[PDB]
Amino acid sequence: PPLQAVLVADSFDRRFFPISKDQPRVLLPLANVALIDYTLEFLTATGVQETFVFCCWKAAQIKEHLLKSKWCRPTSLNVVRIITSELYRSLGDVLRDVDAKALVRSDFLLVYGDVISNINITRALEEHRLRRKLEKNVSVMTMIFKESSPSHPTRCHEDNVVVAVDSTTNRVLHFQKTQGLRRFAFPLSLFQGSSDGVEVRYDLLDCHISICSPQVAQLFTDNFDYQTRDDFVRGLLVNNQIHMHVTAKEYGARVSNLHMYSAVCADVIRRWVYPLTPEANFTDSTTQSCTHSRHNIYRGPEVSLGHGSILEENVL
Amino acid sequence: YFKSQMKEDPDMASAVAAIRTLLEFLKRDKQGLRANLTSAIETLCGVDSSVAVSSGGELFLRFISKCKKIMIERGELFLRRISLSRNKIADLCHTFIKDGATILTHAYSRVVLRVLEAAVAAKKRFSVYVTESQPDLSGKKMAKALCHLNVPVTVVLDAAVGYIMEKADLVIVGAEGVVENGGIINKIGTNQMAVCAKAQNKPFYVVAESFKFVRLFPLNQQDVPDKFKYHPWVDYTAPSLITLLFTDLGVLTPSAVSDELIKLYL
Repeated sequence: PPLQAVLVADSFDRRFFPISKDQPRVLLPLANVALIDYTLEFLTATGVQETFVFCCWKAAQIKEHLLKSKWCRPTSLNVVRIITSELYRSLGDVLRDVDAKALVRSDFLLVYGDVISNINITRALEEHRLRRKLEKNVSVMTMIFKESSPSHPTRCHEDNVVVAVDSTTNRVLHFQKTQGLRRFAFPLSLFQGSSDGVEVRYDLLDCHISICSPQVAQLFTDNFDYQTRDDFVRGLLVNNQIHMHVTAKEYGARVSNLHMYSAVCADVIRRWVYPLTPEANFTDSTTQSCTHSRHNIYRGPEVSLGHGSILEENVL
Repeated sequence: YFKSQMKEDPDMASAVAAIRTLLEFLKRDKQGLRANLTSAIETLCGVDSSVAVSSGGELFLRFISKCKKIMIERGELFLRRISLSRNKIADLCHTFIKDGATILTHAYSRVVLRVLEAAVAAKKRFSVYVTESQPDLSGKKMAKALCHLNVPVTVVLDAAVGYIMEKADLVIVGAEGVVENGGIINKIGTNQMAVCAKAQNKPFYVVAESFKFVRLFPLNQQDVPDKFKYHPWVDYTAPSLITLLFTDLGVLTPSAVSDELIKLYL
């Protein structure tokens, strides 16, 4: 079956609300390229053949921008469908709408509209399908993490989590945030109910990329109290299993606040998201052509650099 | 003779002046024309002793290979090709200069100046170092000409050639003649600067046209003809001290110009 994905363009939080009164968060330029363009490029490179885009507020701007993009061209391998509805208020609402519309028929990806990554999902999906078939549909979600250091600038305190997993088979047993928390606590069920790996990991970066199941939407619709994915993953492990995967050589992050936006932009400039680079021109736009020089210095057409100006480091 | 009164245009060189003088005096006849052309060439080089003038005169007379209708038509087209050769060389050579690079030059050269102006038109920033050219002050005049191009320039003495060598990024100079092996013939203060650049491993680039190809094979500084050196005003540079040569026939290596010289039938 062809691979499908669900894209949530509207960010229901108001973290970026000094400025969003004129433009949406997805249209905010990171390196002169829209975040939704980055997400679409990542989805196309990862192998998605059909993308569903859900727009709630300022839907007209996103719809008119998507048509001008290269992903809407007839000679494309990733069909993009734009769905607009003014009744959306949270991710749970869009998931219930997808469940009622029967849009998805197999395993699909659930990502936001401001996710910049170069992860190619070809082994995590394979093992997710293998463990779904072997146990006859007990795993419903396979969240994707990235190993990093707690002191990295890309690890914001508002998006720092600590989880406890099984060393033998990767499976998440506990999920909680660390916003304003000094002494974390873990339930005794893990230690007194099972064995063979109850290790706790505090070196995982939340990439906000997950591999979903067709029954995930039905579980979301059954309980009319789920709004975000964090609540769903916290409530599922209270009674279906949630597994996890870790990448070590790729990159992945989701822009949520100004600090993380700046960190992701700096990482992109320094070619940490290769091959997604400013000089690669993945958007296929004539006005975004650029040339790469020494010290990661990028210059476009008609720069008209003056005499005496010094570009000490990476400048776009 | 008549070459003196065509010196009203400083942009054009002496060899092209002799070429156009020969072209103008060609339409004065009243085979035996080869002897007349040879005598005219000899009288032309008797006033100015330059290898470039003699090579250009020979290449002009080479088109031989009433019935004068065919002969006259070649001169104007030839002059037009020499005129376009400078622009072609500048276009081929302006791509080798990078932003913030330092360029070292020996003396005045219209080809080097045109290449620099093309590079500046390509939105590039660079600095130029020019040797003062003590025998006849031409490096300072080249700096004065480059001054109004909004290009930072600085004149240095011919003695201080190896002192600023480490501060230069590349060396580009003109040539009054290209010998068969691959070397060049230029001003007196050229061979030692090339030796210093080779010792410092800096690139050495030469820009010249196709009418300066002379059929000489010198082995040392004393093998050049005595009539061309006249305190000598011309020396010889070994082909091993030249990195690349930019001509109107394309970019050529020092070992590849011999084939072009042979095919030119000069």
